[PDB]
Amino acid sequence: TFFAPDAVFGDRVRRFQEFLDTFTSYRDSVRSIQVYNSNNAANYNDDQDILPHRIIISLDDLREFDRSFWSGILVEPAYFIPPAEKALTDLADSMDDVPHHPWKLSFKGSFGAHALSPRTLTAQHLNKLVSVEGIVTKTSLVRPKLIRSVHYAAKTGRFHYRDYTDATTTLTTRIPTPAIYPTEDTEGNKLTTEYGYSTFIDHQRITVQEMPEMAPAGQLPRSIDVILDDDLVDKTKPGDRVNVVGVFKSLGAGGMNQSNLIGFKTLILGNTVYPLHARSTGVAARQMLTDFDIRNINKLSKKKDIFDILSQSLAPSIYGHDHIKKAILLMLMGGVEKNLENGSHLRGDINILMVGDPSTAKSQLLRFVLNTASLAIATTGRGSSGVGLTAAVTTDRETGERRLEAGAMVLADRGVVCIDEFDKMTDVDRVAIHEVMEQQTVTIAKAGIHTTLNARCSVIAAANPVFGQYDVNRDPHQNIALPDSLLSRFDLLFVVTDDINEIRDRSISEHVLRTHRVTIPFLRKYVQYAKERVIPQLTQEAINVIVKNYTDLRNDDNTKKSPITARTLETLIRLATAHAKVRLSKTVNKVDAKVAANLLRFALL
Amino acid sequence: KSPGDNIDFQTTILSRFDMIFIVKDDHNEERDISIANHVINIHTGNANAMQNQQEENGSEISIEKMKRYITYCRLKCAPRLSPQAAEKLSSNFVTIRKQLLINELESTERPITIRQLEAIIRITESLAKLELSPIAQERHVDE
Amino acid sequence: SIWNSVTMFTEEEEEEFLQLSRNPKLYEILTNSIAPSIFGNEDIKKAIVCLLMGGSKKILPDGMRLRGDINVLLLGDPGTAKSQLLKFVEKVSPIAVYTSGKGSSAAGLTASVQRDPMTREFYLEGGAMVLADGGVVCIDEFDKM
Ligand SMILES: Nc1ncnc2c1ncn2[C@@H]1O[C@H](COP(=O)(O)OP(=O)(O)O)[C@@H](O)[C@H]1O
Ligand SMILES: Nc1ncnc2c1ncn2[C@@H]1O[C@H](COP(=O)(O)OP(=O)(O)O)[C@@H](O)[C@H]1O
Repeated sequence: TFFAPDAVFGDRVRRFQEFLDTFTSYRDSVRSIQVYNSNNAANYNDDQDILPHRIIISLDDLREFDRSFWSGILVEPAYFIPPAEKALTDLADSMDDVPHHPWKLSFKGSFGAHALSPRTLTAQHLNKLVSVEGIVTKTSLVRPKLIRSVHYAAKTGRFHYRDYTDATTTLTTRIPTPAIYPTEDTEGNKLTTEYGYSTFIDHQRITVQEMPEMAPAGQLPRSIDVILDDDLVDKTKPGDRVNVVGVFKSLGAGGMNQSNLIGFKTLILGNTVYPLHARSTGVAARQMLTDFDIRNINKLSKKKDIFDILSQSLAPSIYGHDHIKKAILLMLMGGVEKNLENGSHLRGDINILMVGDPSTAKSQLLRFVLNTASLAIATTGRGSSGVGLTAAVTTDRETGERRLEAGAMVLADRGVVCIDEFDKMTDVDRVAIHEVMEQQTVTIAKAGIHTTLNARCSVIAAANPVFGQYDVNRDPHQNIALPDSLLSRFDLLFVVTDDINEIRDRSISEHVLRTHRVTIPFLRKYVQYAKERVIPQLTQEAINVIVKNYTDLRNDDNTKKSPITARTLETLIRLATAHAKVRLSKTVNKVDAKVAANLLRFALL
Repeated sequence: KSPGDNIDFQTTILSRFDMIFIVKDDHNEERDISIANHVINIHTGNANAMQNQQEENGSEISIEKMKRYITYCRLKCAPRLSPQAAEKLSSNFVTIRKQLLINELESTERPITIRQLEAIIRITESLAKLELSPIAQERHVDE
Repeated sequence: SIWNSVTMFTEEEEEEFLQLSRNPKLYEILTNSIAPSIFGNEDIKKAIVCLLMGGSKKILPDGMRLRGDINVLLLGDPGTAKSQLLKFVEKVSPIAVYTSGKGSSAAGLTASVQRDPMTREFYLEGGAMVLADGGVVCIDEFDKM
């Protein structure tokens, strides 16, 4: 019976019926979860013969629906949240009652007052439901947390039970009872504990720093930790940028208790923990294609000329360079990935370099690469330390366990790394970049943690000509300045000239003018579906084309120019497959092969 | 020596920079006495400071005010160029490109980037933002 | 009070400003404000003005954004007063940082990641650029950096 039901609580549950009933969108949502479990419950049982339980609730709704219940949750989470949860549990028990738990709420929002950043926080905002965003570091090691106990007892058979209430259980405070760990049942029989019957729930606590881009000019950062349980655990790695919404607690006694300075350790409970995107960090594409978008793609896929339009869509502000833009798309797509059975994998993605006199937009192009790229990290010259490396950070952090802190190229995995002033970078690093690019993996033997960890990143680099403007006239070699294998590793070496002409000049002038006085939005959405759906494989339409082409290249160009190897061939295949992705075709084609041919030609000539 | 080639081994620095002013001091007794006498005035008897102050009474700005003014203009209004000014500047830059190419037919050692044009633009908007006007004018650029 | 410089101000300042916008010699009187002490060098003298006032700033799609405002090189043999002139700009400009370096003395010249000895973690250590953001930065010995 506990403390028996009270019409405070009674009203707070009952009033939260009509909503959620209106807006009804949640009522079936719960059902859906049930469904998804049921099916999967049918999958384990019959075939060889799961989801978290929390359901998001928009704060938008309450304003229309209930003002007081709104203002109440925000202002007093302690009193309104647990009855709400109670209600939704009751409902969830109603939906499918027959076959045989918290059922927590998210609280999306529609924030807030109460929108605040970890720099500006407490003590007016104390014990209210807060939205706090920022870098996540240092995170923490996940530990299972013990809740119920079970014991066997001989000779009387039976079994037992126990419950454990932490300081952080529920929300509101409760008169604490330590249960010991029951052993030595009375009468005096021993108790052999048993596992796997006794439940556990995982536990994690991550600290959140204030946003470094939204940081003050300079000052020390100041962070606040957050506790996360069960379904919320492990969602975010350290270094992500994260919006955490949840209660803010005073928990603990502040020295007032033991009578004999600092006080009242405070932390945030739950709750939503959204991973989100910000430039250079933490995914996030994501993206939502709805009903209509995917249809737009599907319609647009059939049109034969689309590739050129797409390739023009990148450059509102940049002339010509249609070939280069074409390239950047062909990097965004990137030749699937192929991992042979019991053998090494052939590199999927395509790497690019740009060399030309300054004003070539080479440094200007790359930022626009970055924005729509869906990741990745940018790196400029030096740069470093370690670039992509974990650096094998000494020491401890914490308690003395040696752990790794991932550099760029690792953190940039499945993404587009930018490199500016690629020539300036110390050879010491380049030595590592060889290992990164083709081989596709990073290897750290340093002290230390000894591991081979995977960075499969795609790469762009812009690098000034050797000395002055001399690139244009200067020889096919001695111009690059960064021999040798690197020149090969890069799939495409594109050269651009700043050499001047009056006509071209005028044609520059007008567009520059109008600038100061296929839409980018739909571009990346166009891209993600293209990326995970679907890989075109390979077809005997094309192969003879790229073989003819390749052999041509070696035989004739080795008289013309350099370098040419099997590497070039690999690149041919990657380009073919990429342009296949652009075509959305489930297959590789001959036309595509001809395209790859074309761009690799303008690369060479 | 060639005008560039000064900074390290590379002129690229000078390429990034919009407005490069080489300053020269040559000795002209007229001008040298001008500058000198001016400095003698500067130290004390503060006669120059005074002159500034009557410039303040009559015309000139206290520079404590100038600041507040700059903040003002900077936040309030964002200027935009006029079309005839634009085409004007097109003519400007194509004459630059053409003529100075012709100059560099001889491989005359020195430069021209569209970045420089963009600079010229930013000057026009800057000065437009002086007059505080939401719109540019031709003369306005002619300076 | 910088950074967090207050953008709000009293009415009469708008009044007297809008009274200054009405001057034909406005440009020309401003160009006389900057160097009461510094004699001549009128092109530089005007260039400072057009620098402080910022310029066209465009957020136009795609993510590319063009910038303002420009750059100025005073380079030349001493007696140019440029190194003094910079102190002046530093005074006038609403938010400004004079750093001649190499950075100095403790201050790095550029954005730098340094770690908080306690709590470890990471923070921006400070430098010319970051602390000076959204305004004027004054550099000397620019070839010596
Ligand atoms: N094709 C182009 N169209 C318009 N503007 C361009 C073009 N190429 C370069 N620019 C101008 O050049 C500047 C970028 O210089 P950039 O070439 O990136 O220097 P870097 O050689 O260091 O990369 C920008 O101001 C941009 O307006
Ligand atoms: N036009 C001028 N008016 C007043 N003082 C000047 C002028 N030109 C130079 N000076 C003097 O020159 C000094 C500044 O030296 P500066 O040329 O900045 O050295 P550097 O160029 O090596 O930094 C100041 O002491 C100043 O008194």
